[PDB]
Amino acid sequence: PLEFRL
Amino acid sequence: STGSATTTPIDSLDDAYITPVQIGTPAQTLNLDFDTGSSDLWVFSSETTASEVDGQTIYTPSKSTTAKLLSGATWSISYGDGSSSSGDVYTDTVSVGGLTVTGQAVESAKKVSSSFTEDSTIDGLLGLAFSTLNTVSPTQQKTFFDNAKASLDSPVFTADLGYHAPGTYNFGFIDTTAYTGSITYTAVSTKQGFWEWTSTGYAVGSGTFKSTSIDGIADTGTTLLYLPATVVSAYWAQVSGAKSSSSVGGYVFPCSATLPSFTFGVGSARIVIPGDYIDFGPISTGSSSCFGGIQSSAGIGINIFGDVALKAAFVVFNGATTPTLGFASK
Repeated sequence: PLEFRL
Repeated sequence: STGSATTTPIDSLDDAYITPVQIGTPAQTLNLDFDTGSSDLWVFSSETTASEVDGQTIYTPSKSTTAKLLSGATWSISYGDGSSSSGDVYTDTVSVGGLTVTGQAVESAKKVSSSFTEDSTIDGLLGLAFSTLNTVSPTQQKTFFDNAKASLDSPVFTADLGYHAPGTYNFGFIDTTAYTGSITYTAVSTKQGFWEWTSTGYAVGSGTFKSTSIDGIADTGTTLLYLPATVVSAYWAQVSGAKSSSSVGGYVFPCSATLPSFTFGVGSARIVIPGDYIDFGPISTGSSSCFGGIQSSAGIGINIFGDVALKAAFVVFNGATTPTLGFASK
């Protein structure tokens, strides 16, 4: 999975 | 001026979706990950450290006649992923789906983290959050969407992500063809620079709808659905064998289980995510333990409506001077 500007 | 481009999942899990984009003159076509939760257009490039590129397609700015160094200018970005990227910055002509924007900031990777290097199908990101999040120094840049807005027929793009299948991103218009019934629009808060909105509650399967305000961001650049621990515990309570694993780091369930659907509220409307969307397959090759698509937000600080929720809907990002978020069924 990916989680893009946190 | 409008633009449609087809967007394609990178694997059978729909971890992410790539869209072809034309950069440079003549065009170099790179496959970018459209990211409504960041604000940087960054690409693998002729300056990227060679031990950090795989079989990504690189952007060679010295072969573009439209390409110009933005002298002194510089970027650094970090993701919820823990993913990282940095380098220097060009302006160049960028085209998506026939919509052209000239003097777009194209941020050229010198460095790139391992997570990006091992992902051969993604050549870079195209950020479509609000420009306040852009990372370029000393002079902050605007996003592709922001540069197009004025040229657009409507200052809007839609996302229409496929389950196990291609989809579409349109710019400057709404394909009334693409959804069912009505679009329900809801207020967006820009204050943190996200497509941040507030959901009106949830149901699990055929269960009662609980009206409760869930604040989070529409993020095409996140795979999964991230919801408060309360909500996420109620969902997996309905799946026999499901448990939060400290080893794997989230809820897993036996692969042979049936997954209830998940409903969330936008205003008086409801979007149902079929349970099949929530299956993210064996945690390891061969395992009979499968990774769930709804996970706890407790450790992020923010709830994320990622691709698991967005691909159940037809989604409008209304970039007007009071922005809104529309959802329809499809």
